[PDB]
Amino acid sequence: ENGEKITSLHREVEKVKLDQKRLDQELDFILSQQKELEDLLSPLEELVKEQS
Amino acid sequence: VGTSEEMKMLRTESDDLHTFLLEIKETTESLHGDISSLKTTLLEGFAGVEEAREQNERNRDSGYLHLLYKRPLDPKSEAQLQEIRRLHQYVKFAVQDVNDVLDLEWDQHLEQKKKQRHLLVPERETLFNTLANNREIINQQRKRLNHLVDSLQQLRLYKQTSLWSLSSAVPSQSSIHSFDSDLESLCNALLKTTIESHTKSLPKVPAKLSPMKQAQLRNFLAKRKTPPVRSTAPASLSRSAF
Amino acid sequence: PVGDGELWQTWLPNHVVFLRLREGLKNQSPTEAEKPASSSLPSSPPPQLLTRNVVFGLGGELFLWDGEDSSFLVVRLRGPSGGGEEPALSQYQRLLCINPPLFEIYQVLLSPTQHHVALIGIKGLMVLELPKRWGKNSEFEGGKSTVNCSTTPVAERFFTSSTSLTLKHAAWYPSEILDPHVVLLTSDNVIRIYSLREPQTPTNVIILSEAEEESLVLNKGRAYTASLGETAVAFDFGPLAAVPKTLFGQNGKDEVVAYPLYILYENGETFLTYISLLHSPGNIGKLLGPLPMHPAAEDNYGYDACAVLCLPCVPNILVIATESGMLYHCVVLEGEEEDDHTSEKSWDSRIDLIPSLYVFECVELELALKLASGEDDPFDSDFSCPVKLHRDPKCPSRYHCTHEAGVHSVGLTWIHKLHKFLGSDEEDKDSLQELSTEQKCFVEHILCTKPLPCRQPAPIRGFWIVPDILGPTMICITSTYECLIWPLLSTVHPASPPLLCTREDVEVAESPLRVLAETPDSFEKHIRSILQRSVANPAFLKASEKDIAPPPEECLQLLSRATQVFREQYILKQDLAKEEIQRRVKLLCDQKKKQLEDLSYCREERKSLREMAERLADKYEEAKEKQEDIMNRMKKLLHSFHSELPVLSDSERDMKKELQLIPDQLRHLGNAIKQVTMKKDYQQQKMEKVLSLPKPTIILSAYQRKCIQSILKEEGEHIREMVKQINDIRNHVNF
Amino acid sequence: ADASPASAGICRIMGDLMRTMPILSPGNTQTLTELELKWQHWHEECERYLQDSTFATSPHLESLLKIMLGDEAALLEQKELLSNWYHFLVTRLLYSNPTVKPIDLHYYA
Repeated sequence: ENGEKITSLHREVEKVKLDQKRLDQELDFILSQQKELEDLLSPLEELVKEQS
Repeated sequence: VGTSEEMKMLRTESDDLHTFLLEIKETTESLHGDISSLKTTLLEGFAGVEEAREQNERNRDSGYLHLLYKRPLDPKSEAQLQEIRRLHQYVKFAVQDVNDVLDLEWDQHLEQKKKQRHLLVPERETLFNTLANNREIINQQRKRLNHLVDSLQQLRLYKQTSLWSLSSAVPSQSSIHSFDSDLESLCNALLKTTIESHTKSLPKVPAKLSPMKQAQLRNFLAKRKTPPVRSTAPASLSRSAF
Repeated sequence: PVGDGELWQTWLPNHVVFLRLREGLKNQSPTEAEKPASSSLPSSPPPQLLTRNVVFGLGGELFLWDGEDSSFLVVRLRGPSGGGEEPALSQYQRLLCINPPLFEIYQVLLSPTQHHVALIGIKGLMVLELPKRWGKNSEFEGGKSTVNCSTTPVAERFFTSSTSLTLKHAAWYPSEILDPHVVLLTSDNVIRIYSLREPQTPTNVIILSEAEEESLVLNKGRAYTASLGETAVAFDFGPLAAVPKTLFGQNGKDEVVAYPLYILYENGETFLTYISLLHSPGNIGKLLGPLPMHPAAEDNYGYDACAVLCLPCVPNILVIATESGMLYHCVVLEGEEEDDHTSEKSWDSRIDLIPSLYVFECVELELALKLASGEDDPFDSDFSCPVKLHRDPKCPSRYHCTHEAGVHSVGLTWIHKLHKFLGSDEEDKDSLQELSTEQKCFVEHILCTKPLPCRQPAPIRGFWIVPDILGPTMICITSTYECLIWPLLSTVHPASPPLLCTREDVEVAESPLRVLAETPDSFEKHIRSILQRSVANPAFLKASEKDIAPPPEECLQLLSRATQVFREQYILKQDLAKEEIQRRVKLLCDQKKKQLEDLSYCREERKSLREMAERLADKYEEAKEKQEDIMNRMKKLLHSFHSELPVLSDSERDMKKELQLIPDQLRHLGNAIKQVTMKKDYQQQKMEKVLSLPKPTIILSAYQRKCIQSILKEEGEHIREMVKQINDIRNHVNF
Repeated sequence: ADASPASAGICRIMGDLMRTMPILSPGNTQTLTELELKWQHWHEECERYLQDSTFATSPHLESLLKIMLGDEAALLEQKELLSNWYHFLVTRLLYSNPTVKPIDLHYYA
């Protein structure tokens, strides 16, 4: 009875650890794609500033 | 193997971190939703740069300008107008629904303040009339579910084993005047306990053996050699210590 | 609870009736010591020493026959329930015969009705009626010390006229529905059924001799038939059976139902006859045999056959016993129908289908203990006597056997497999292979009274199995009236599989003990398997102060047998119990350590999962604030790329026409908010002015609170059952 | 059980033994020998939970099991909860003799 709970528990520690590590890598991919977007945007901000 | 206490500390310390592993999993599933939202707003951003890029090239065409008189609203100016229409209609309806709830609460205040001027006891009956309704809804769904099981058994889509079901109870009054009602309830109980009936037949004849099973046992037994099963004496007295 | 068992083992053998019967036997031994032998030779063999059962039980009382006074001594097995007095060692009742039995009684038998007892001797039968029960304790005549009991002599004139006739066997007819009928077998090879309504005239008579067509001669061949084994020795009834349809002619539509009476001869030929006391005698009760015993024996399965028992099972099992101590287990099966192929020349056109006996096994009983004499005496006389067989009222796969030198118990381990096979399907071949796995009958020597050759036996005089008041128990009473008591096991346990413990462990992830969780007894049943005896010592009757002191050499052989059985079947098996419980406990000692090491590891990951979650949230908000800054640069660019249009569109003017209207609706809407807020303020100030007299606290009684909690429990549990039932159908009806 | 999630599981074993007890019901067509044989199973089941030491974590529940088994020593340990000898008699009949007759009763009294 105690062993089944502690083994099912050990399996659900390792699940959340894997899912937390996945979110870190998905955040790192967003932060890089935000830099591609911010670096596509600046060339348009400059063109308007010359036209005003 | 251990003490009664060590085997109990293993249970309680298991259940205290099982509770945390749900708490921290729920934050891990919450943050994945907020990260999935942020990936969506990032693609709304990637679209916005191309929307702006194309818009900037169209603004240089000397043939475009003469068509602008008949242009619809832009899809943000129309959307802010659709939200202003939605908010105006909500602010219009919610003013009516707040006023109608406040008139309902005040008709019920006028009714309670009427009811007060002619004496006691409704508050006991709302409780029991709600328990009477709940127990009826329980009997209704139970009968509907049993008809669904009957239909699934008729269709050969559900085969079943066996299950059972519960019973009620009630407590007594205390304060001094119902003795004869319990004693009449016990006397009518005892009068309804009083004696029942009889039966007669021949004994059921024991089942015949299948003639095939009987012929199989004849032929099993006729071939078996039958060496005797002796009372076993110890097979060596020549291992005595004298 | 267990405690009430030991008290009766020590009380009952010390009860006053066993002292009276032990004092009387010392008062019968003073008068025949001395007259010297003068010359004459009696031309007679000695009488045949018959195996006695002068004891029975009823309802929770024991009944001992007392032939010194002609009574039953009746002694109670039910103590006064609770209260704290001891059971009186002095207390019993006497059931005195009205007319006394004019012969020596060797046996007593209670009727199927439990109202009538047969009193059975070599020259007669008398039948004693039980007096009525009443009073505080359900006692004979309300608790009298001596009660007179009505006695009837049966077949008296036929035993008092013909001096050479003797009784061989008797029983009650197996009917609870009819008047009590006895059945006799006498030394003329005739069976005689007598009614207690007409106790001197036989309601049915069955000649067992094939002697049709030759009348009108006398009487002296009785020597020579006996030498050849042509005397019927014993009989028993099988259960009520439907008569095979070939025995009556082709003109009866009803099924006829009769008792199958199995009859044993001294040559060991068995015969059958079907008997009813309810139907007309037309071809009922013809004799059928001899019954063929498969397989064919070359010794002929002995010529010393002496007892027979017909066990209540389907097919019938007939136990045949011999004076040599052999017991044969005959399964009774209907004969074959012969296929009409490939034989000419049998002369009689009347083959009645006769059933066949099939020997499953033979048992050989240790009637006196075998000791180690030297290899070289060809004339050591095997000790023989008449076996007596008894039915077990709580186990239909056990029976028991009394004899001059002891008591044996016999269980048939294969009976449950025979019932499993006959109850399986017509294609189930495997249940017949489970009948061919070698589990022999178990045989237990419970009591020994001839443990050494030099010792004279103590022949059993009383035998009864108590079913309901002591647990399933055995009572034995010696020829010396010593009372001996063994509690019987309630079950005929077959032997278990060979050792669930040559497992070498294998890891991956799950515990080997998940298989041993399914059955609750799994480890207890393993220890109960390793403890299991194949041989024991029997229980030994204490030697008498009148016996001859034995030659020392046989005491050493008896003790060398005894300590070896203890070393081989108890001590070794209890050291294997210990080595197994040691190995079991050590695995649990390490498994809990592993669980505390698993638990403390998950306790260390608790902190790390938190210290990661916090950083993931702080990293998400930094990515969210940055997306928001990029989107607020985007929205500003899309708004500068629209401000440079040189003329208003029609839709920019028709939006302005609509936007110029809304301020005058917003005035009326904001006024409607003010109106409703001043309505709320008014109602709330009006309610508040009413709060300054008390309300009476509605105290629900502590029984009415219980009522509502009990009902919310009933209805809460009914709702769980409906949710369970809907989920179980949703799991069973996948689409 | 609502207040104490450590005892609650064991309190509900005690509580469901307090639902399996064979008490006679006047509207119910059974024999005394049926009540008796069912109560003998219930007694052998209650004593089974005492051998497995099920209640040796709360001595109050260990006492309730002895009381429910007809333990005349544990019943006399409850004498400060038995205001008279005839309530002790009726308790002793409920937990030690449910097939008592008028013709036995003086001995118990």
